[PDB]
Amino acid sequence: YQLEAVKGTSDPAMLADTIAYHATWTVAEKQEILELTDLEARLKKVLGLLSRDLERFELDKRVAQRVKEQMD
Amino acid sequence: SDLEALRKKIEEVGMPEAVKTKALKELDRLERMQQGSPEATVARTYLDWLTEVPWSKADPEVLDINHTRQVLDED
Repeated sequence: YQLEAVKGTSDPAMLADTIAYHATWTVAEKQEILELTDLEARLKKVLGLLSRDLERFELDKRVAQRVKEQMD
Repeated sequence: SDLEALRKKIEEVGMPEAVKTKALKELDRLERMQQGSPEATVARTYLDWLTEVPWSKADPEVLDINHTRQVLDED
């Protein structure tokens, strides 16, 4: 539902700053995103923080599979 | 709170290389999905023990006998 109001919608600053509050991570990094006025760097900062959290949780499920094979 | 402040008081808060290594190894030991292991809880304590340990904050020292005399004369 948040994607329906941003897909096919203009103003990419709207699209960045609306979703940069909704997802929950470090609040100071959200404020630093607010400090970053470059829009393409804002989108790439959201993508890079997403990549950091994604590799964190891929390492989570990898170590979880280690724990699963370890309990087997 | 402490999960974000202790993440960033490792590498900008100046700290020796014998201690920066364990600060980074507890940066890697913690921040693991809010790790709930008992070693991670005592490491949550320990990283707070190991960041406010005072380093890169020396205050100016004197290697002359003459200034050594009069400050203890004032003491």
